[PDB]
Amino acid sequence: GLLSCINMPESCTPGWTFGEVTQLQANGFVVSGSPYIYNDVTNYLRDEKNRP
Amino acid sequence: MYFFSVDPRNGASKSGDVCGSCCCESISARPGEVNGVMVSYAAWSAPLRGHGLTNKTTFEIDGVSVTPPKVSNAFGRTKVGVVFEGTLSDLFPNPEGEQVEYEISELNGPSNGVVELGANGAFTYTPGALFTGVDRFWFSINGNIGEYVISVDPTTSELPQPPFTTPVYVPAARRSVDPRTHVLKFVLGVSPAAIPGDVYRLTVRQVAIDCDGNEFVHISCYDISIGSCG
Amino acid sequence: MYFFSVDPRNGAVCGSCCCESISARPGEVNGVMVSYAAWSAPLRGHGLTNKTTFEIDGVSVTPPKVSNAFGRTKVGVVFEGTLSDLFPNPEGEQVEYEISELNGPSNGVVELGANGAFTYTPGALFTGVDRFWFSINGNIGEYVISVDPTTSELPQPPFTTPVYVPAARRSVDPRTHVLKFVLGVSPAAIPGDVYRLTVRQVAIDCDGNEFVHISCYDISIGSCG
Amino acid sequence: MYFFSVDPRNGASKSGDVCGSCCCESISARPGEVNGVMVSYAAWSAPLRGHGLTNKTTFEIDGVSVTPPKVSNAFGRTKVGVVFEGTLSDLFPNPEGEQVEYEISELNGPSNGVVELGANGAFTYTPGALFTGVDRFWFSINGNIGEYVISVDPTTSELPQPPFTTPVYVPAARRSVDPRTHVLKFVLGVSPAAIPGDVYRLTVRQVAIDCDGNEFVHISCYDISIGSCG
Repeated sequence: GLLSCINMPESCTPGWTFGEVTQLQANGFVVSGSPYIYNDVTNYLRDEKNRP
Repeated sequence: MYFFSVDPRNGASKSGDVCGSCCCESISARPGEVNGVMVSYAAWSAPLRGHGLTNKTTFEIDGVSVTPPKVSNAFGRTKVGVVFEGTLSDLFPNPEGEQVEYEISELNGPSNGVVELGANGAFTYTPGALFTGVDRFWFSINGNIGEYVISVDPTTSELPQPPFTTPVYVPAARRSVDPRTHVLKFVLGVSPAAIPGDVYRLTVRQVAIDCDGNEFVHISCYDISIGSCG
Repeated sequence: MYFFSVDPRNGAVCGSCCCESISARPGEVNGVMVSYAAWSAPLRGHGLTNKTTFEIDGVSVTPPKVSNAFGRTKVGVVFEGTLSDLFPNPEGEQVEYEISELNGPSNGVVELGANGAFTYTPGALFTGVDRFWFSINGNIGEYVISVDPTTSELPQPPFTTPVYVPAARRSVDPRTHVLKFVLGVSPAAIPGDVYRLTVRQVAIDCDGNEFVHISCYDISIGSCG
Repeated sequence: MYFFSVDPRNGASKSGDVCGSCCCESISARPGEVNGVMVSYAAWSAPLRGHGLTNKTTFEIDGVSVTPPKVSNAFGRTKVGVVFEGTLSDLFPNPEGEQVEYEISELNGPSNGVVELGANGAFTYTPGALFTGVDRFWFSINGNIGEYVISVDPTTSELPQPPFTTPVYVPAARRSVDPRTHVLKFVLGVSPAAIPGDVYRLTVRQVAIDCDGNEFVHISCYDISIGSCG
């Protein structure tokens, strides 16, 4: 899940911080930290009405 | 025909499915359909030895999802026998720039007249001769469905204004109750303006009667899930 | 219809202390039957009597948010009223009102104005009491109107309690030792509340003496069935 | 003959809505054929104990893949008894440069006349003596199929213009319903000019009736797939 050909310029501060991440992990998204991928889910949260 | 059995509340002993709290019963419906529903209060009213049920019921339809419509509905007035003209362009406030495909579905055309749609959002409604009442027709502007109601008057003064029928409705008087078998029958109508994916809630209040004429009230809930095959 | 059996008092569901359990949904009016057959049959006599006594106590109440209001209009004359001075709306919140069609008036029609105003037109040729149930931003309260037969006035009835047992709808079957009664739940009952009903039924021997028996049931006002 | 059983709109269908599916039924068709379709509303109208269906069915044709034609159609007029002449070259606007192999299929030729095709995009149509009506014949210009309509007049003034029949159509009045067994019959006609691979959609709106004369609507959908060789 390590995107090989991105060669991102190494830095010392991310974009989405821990909070907003934890936030849109409940809400289905594919947050990426070279940069590797995690929580490879789809934007699926709810069947017809019974959300969980 | 939907057929539901009521929760009898005998001991309220109804092992919940642990997870799965929903107590309202699900009802699928398609835009345009008009179906029939039968609910059997026999499980609840039979132990209550009396005169069964009575026709003094009540209903309410509170929405859950809305997805507000894009095109607005419209109202018009004309006299008997005289041809009516109308527009269809100011009924679709568009935020973006695109074209406007005016269209009148043949399935939901007029009922007592004819409609000739013009070239650009204009139309001519010729009502049927020797007729005085109301008429409706459902237009489809850029896929969005809206309705136009016209009132033809018997040339004397004027006709009143209908209430612009709702997305999900229950007809005024098409319900009935069979006290011999404890069965309530009613109709579920879904106007073509319903948007797929929405959810409405129908709550029913049915009253049974004892041997001496008192009341026993029962309340139930149903989730109408507007599904559509397009 | 609830059906309970009494303990025959031999020291022979304790739950928390003794009292039984009864679920209830706001607005319903259900019926309960309790069979003293186990307790009064060994005491061979004349069965039960029609001297039951009911008492309601709340062990979880959740004090109401909205308040009620009275009314003393006359026959045939239209009535006007407001619905803004009822909800104290402590924290700034929309005052969106609503009149549920399930619990509307009984012999009239209301006209909910734009800002908590309502016009009650009583049914022509009608004198008595009427109620309706409003929902000010989810919280439910009642408004009672007394239409008077134009002579002088009409007395004041009591605002109905969340859980109640009707005045005269109880009965006893001495041939089967069965007590029938009704459980009425106000639409203003807040889900999660728990009340306690205590009953004191008296049986009778062949000589006219008495035998007392006391029980409870815990009525749990639950939403969604 | 196609035979379809309708969704009973009860509940189990599509596990209520959880599933949904309801993908419109399939109908394979071949250009030139005229087939018959039957649909059994029993599974839906039997629980609605009443007077069955009514003769108020409605259809609609819309194309989801059309592949617009290369050769255009044409309309001509002539009187009774007088021979008709025409050309066949100005109907084929060709973008590229190629040869034009005019042809008239002996299967889909005229009905009340005789056509002699010229050597270079010409044709002579002698109408049937003692006859007045309309006539059609289907040409195949370089494989691409088109229709030519001729109107023969009763020598007095003139005949009106036919509507240039579509690729797929449902005959005007050839539908019927049996209220005793809840079956609706209709005909499905496919023009010889329908291009293989195209897909059309047909929606059917059928209305039942209760014991007192009220209505119950039902809508269903089918995909007509214009295929070649069956």
